[PDB]
Amino acid sequence: ELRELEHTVPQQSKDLETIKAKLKEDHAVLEPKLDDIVSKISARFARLFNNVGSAGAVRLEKPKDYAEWKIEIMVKFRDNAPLKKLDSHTQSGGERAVSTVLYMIALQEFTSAPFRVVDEINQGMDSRNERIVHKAMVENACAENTSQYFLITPKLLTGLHYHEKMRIHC
Amino acid sequence: DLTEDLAVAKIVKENPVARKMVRYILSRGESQNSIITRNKLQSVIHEAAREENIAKPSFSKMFMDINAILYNVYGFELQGLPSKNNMEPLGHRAQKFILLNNVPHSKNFDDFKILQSAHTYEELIVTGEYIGDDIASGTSNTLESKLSTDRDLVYKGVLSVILCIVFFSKNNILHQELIKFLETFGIPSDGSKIAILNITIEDLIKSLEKREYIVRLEEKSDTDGEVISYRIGRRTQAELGLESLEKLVQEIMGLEKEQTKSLHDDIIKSIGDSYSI
Amino acid sequence: ESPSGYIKKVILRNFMCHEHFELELGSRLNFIVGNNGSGKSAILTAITIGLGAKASETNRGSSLKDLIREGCYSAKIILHLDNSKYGAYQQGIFGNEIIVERIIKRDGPASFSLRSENGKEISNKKKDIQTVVDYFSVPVSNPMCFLSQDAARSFLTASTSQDKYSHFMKGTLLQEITENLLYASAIHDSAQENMALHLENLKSLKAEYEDAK
Amino acid sequence: LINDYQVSESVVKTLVAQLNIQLDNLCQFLSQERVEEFARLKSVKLLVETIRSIDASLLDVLDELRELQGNEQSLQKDLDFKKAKIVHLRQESDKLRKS
Amino acid sequence: PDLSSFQPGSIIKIRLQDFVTYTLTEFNLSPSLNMIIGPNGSGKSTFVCAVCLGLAGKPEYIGRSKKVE
Amino acid sequence: SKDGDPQLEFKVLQGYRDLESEMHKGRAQVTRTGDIGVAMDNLNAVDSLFNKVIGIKNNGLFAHDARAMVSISELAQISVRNLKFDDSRSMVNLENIVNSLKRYMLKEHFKLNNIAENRNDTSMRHSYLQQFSHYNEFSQFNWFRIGALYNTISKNAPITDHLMGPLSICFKKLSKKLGPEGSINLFKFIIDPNSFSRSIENLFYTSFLIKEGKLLMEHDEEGLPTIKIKQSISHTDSRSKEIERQRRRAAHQNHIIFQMDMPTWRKLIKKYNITSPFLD
Amino acid sequence: PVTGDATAKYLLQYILSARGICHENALILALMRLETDASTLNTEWSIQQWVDKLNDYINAINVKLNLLGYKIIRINHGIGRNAVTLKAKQNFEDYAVLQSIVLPESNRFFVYVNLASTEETKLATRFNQNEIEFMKWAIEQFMISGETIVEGPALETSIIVKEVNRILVAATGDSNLAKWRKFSTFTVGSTNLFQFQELTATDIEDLLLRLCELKWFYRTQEGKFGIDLRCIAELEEYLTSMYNLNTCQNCHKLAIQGVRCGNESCREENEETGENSLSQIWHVDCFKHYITHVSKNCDRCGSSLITEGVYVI
Amino acid sequence: GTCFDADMDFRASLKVRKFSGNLSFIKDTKSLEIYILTTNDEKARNVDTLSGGEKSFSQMALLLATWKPMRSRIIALDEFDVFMDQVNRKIGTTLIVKKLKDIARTQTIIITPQDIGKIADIDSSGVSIHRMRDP
Repeated sequence: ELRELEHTVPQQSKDLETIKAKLKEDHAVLEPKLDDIVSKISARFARLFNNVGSAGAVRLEKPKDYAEWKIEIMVKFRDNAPLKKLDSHTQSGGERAVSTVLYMIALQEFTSAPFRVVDEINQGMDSRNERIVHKAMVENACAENTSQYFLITPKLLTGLHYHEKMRIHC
Repeated sequence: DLTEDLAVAKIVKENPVARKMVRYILSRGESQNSIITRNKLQSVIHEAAREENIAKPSFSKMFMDINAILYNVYGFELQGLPSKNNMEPLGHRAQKFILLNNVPHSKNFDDFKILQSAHTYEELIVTGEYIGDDIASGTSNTLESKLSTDRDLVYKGVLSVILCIVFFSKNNILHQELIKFLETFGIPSDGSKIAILNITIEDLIKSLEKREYIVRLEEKSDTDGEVISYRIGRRTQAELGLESLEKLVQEIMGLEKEQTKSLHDDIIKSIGDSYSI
Repeated sequence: ESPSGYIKKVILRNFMCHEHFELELGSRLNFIVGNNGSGKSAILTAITIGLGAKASETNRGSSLKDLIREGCYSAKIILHLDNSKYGAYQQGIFGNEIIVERIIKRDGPASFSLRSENGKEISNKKKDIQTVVDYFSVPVSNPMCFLSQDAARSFLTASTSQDKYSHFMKGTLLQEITENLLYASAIHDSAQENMALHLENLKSLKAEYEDAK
Repeated sequence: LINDYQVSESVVKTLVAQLNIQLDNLCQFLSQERVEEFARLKSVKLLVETIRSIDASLLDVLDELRELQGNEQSLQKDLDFKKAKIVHLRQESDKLRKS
Repeated sequence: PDLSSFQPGSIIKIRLQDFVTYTLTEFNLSPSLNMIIGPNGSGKSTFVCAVCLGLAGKPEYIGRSKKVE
Repeated sequence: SKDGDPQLEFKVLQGYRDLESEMHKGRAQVTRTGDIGVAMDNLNAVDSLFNKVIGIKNNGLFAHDARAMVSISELAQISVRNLKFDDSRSMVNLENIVNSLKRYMLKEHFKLNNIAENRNDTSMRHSYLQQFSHYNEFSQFNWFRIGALYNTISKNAPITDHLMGPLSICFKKLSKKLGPEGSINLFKFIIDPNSFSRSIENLFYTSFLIKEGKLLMEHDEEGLPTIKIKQSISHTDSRSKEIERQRRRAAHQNHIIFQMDMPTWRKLIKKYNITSPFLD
Repeated sequence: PVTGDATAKYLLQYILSARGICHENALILALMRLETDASTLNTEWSIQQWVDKLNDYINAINVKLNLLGYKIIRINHGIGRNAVTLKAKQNFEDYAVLQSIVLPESNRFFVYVNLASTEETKLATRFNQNEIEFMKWAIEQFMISGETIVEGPALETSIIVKEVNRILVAATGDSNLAKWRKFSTFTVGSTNLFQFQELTATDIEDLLLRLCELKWFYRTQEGKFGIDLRCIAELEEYLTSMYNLNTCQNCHKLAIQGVRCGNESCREENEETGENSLSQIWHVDCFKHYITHVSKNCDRCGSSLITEGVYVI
Repeated sequence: GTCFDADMDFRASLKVRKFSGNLSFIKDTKSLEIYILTTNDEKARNVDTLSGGEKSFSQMALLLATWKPMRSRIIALDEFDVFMDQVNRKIGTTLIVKKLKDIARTQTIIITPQDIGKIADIDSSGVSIHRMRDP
């Protein structure tokens, strides 16, 4: 039976080496696309936090196993508080909603769908953050061939920054 | 002291290019604790000679003058790395050099500095924290502390523990063996970033083998696949002397000084074929 | 008839939500109507702290310093439970009501206090308060014993087969006993391979034992 | 009324899915409850959502490499078994001396 | 208007009749930016329900209504 | 209900709670003396307690049982390897080497838990290493010791940082141009001849002005909102405007459900004497 | 060369192992250990001769470093006399080598520095050109944000305000107008430095962490980034040639902390920024020496102590 | 035993809304299937085909069946989510009150942001409602 096993081991060994080679080649050809994707999204992240004035970071975690490939969102809203993970323990629901809406508007240019639909953001939060987000989207939408964006605010505020591309409607 | 110091002032005033090259070597060796090769030395000395329009002097005399300067001003000495294929140290013939002092070590300063470092460590990582933006108080380093990096010190500790592991591994350790060693020590190898090192284990070991502190051996076969062994670099052999490793192991054991005898032979037999001497 | 150990009066001294609180709670049901800016409740955090539940399981505060009211140094929490009904815990010495008090200061560990009906202090060790809160079948190590806002809002939106099954497996101690069983099996395999290596070593020592007989 | 031809709900579903716009996609439509759900999402499901938003080919290659990683792990157990078989071959050499 | 200005899948005209509370909806959409800024209960929920039911999606997903009726 | 009387659960809970502490305090003695009979008595007591539990369900003690059994198993499997390979000769293998290398307990037990482990129990110099194999995490050993020891007494490498060498080498402008004292009605932007789609522009922006908190405006008997151009504070800080908006929102807000398609809309232009739209 | 050059190299190595910066007490105890490691023990020696021979050895090695190119520059500290050591655990270690290790006055430090400005030998110490320009822009933002136009009555209390109030009540105890409403904060840009264009956020944030733990930037109890003593000792003329910075009444002392009022009688208007940009600037130690000596009134054409006492963060 | 207790508590809670249901626990695929009878269906169907209010009712019943085997004397619930409709939230609150006021071996501390003293009756024994000062 061990001679039969000697008969059966060569094909299994060549299968092992071929599978290892195809694994390493697939990882090598997959690294650049995910690398450029995460670099672009981190650049947009930094740009939008420069526009709003707050602080935050995003890094891609690459463990040895690809099953646990995770992406982290490190936002630092408070000056005294250090860098913290996006969770309900560090910040309240308002900062979490702000992070979610900025992450949504960040992936707008990469998505093939034209319009972005969001609503119910000013629920018990300061409208200054939403006004800054709207003015940043306006400043980013001055170029030609920009993705459509639908913004619905539960409340309004006067004395804000307006543009020539906005129109009041019901 | 005035007679020896005045002699250095005469050989320094004779050629400022000597000062230039010795300060360049000092900077290149102290900025990233890196190595210097011979060809780089000839290139920089030729650049200095062409800049200061002075004919190139000899090599042995220049090396001796640089050694004397760095030994009388800072106490260091540019030690040459012996060749691997050939193996008397090649002072003016080796292709790799490294700066290192040749001073007899003290016996109380180490204890005081490690006691101060322990007094600090009692405050650095309280409740599994780290100083910096996490700690409210801004004077995290207490404005005075003999650690100076707070990042490379644990790196040197990991380097030393790896050196001891390979030493007691008959100078031949397997990749899986060191992986499981780091696992049982507590450092994971699943790819997560270390909270203090801020780097993975594979990047750490590749930067270490790039730093010439460990030499890798690759062997190809049919039933073993890709086996990788690790060897001790020549830089470690030139840095860690016999008395140095003896003091290291006697501090690691933490026993009395009366039992120090009969242990040198045990250490020699446990390190295996690690020194060419 | 209702057993003893139920809450009767709740008071909060120098707390973030209510620095001066006072309310009465019934034995059958207790209803509280009000609004709070923070996610934590007004009496849930203080009750969980006084009963012995750690702040890590409640996920309300990252540290113990934030739970202290700003402007003060110590946070005093007092609890009153009745023992006049069936199921009393030493009603003769502790009176008809057992009063437990916990003080959380800025520096040093938190302080405790065990008061009787008259208000005198008996002991200070945590074992006594743990025993008196465990005697009434009140487990503080179970996060489902006190339903928080995050757990409720995460369980209510889990109306599908797989998520419902995972939540049921993640009940009071079902997840704990299942993970304990799988860890026991894993350590059993590791122990059996270690004992196989030890059996190889013993076979070597027995081949050497043929020289000892 | 598409190209003067009566259709059903499935036709509208595939038509709107072909135009890269959907309602189940969490990067195209957001609401209060949906924002609150996305805020508490794990990182792995966030990555799945992002790769669903950008390109499905990422999903295909990811599941391919995941199943191939499972396969190579099973083959790692198989090579541990063949190492045990090599130890058994040493035992068989001892038994050959016995024979 | 323009070919490249309108991304694939964009809607231009809005026509809602006998569906919303207003029952006469003619919204003008622009490729630059479109916003709906108003008070609560003015009809924003009805508008988002109309534009998500135009996709013929599941009514239980939004949670506003049980059935289409 | 006799089945599951709380005294039995309380007794077994106290038994587990002090048995785990006894095990945690006696693991050091078990490792030192090398006698596993303590673990055998613990296992026998655990089996007896489980036998008394048989008949009534109790899931609280299962975690403690798992912890006790895993601790006993790991302690046995570590003490077997750490034991002397010979009766007299104490073999100093790599396990003893890594034990003596990871024997620093300056903070993880001396300062983190404020407990001082005992130091009393050639061949006998082996029982002081089994009680240092319960890390389960990397932030317990004092790597800082072996770090500071390097480059100072063993490697004596000059670590000097170089100095800073390379460093040493639309509606807002319209309202402004209209004037702050000038007041324009809300029904003036909607009336536009030859166009029946511009009447849905301003009715969604000037819905209510009391929420803005400018001043106390008179409630109209008809129900139409009012607006007056007044100065508004603008600050860079978000909280400075947030508190102001919250204190201005404390006033009462009328919630009327009035809505209509402008009946007799031509009567507005009779008094507003305007033909061109104000907005550009 | 057996004891003199040996102890000189020892103290140089000990001062280099601490990133150049080292306490006077630390060097004093190091020299105590060196002299105890000698042939005989010196017990009948007081602190004055010890610090005298310490300064003598520092000069004897500084002349050598100047002959080589480097220099050991000794400067004072901004924090007052009895507050520099009262931070935390004055003496880490008892196990004292001598029978008594005390020092009442310890305010002078030492920093490794050179005199060459070009330095064609060095190209990159630990960072490439991008991070070099980033650090240059950070230093520029720190320097341009030193002056302020308006401050609040918040009266933030971390380190310096309590020390200056103690010094004031020790000199003249009134506690009436010490709480000035105007400040002069040089440490600005905690979250403002996050605004960067060509790089990401994690790299700049952990590089700033490495910088402040490499003894190049200091923070406060609130977390306000600042320029520590190492840079102000290294960039002696680089902080004055590029931008006009005034010094105290001494030869040349770059003042970042201390006292500064410049209410209305500022210096010359050669530049747009005022608030005593040419002269009339004192440290906390300099202010204490001034208020404890003759001429209590300020030399800026008349200035009473009532309007003075402005904190310099 | 816990599955049997959960099933009996589920059927006892569903008998209040004149509905019938059962449980089905399987460990092969780690999935839980719940069958709920609608008003006029003559057959118990899965909760996935039910309405939002019925889904919230089934979730509350599952939570009650999971918490029932515990003998904890004092529990607490604060800031319940409002994803369900008000017409269903009212019925759920009345069901919770009727289920928690019958047994006296367990005391509950319910914290509700909305008003319960106005929509629910007071003469019902075993119900204590308290309010504080509005900030």
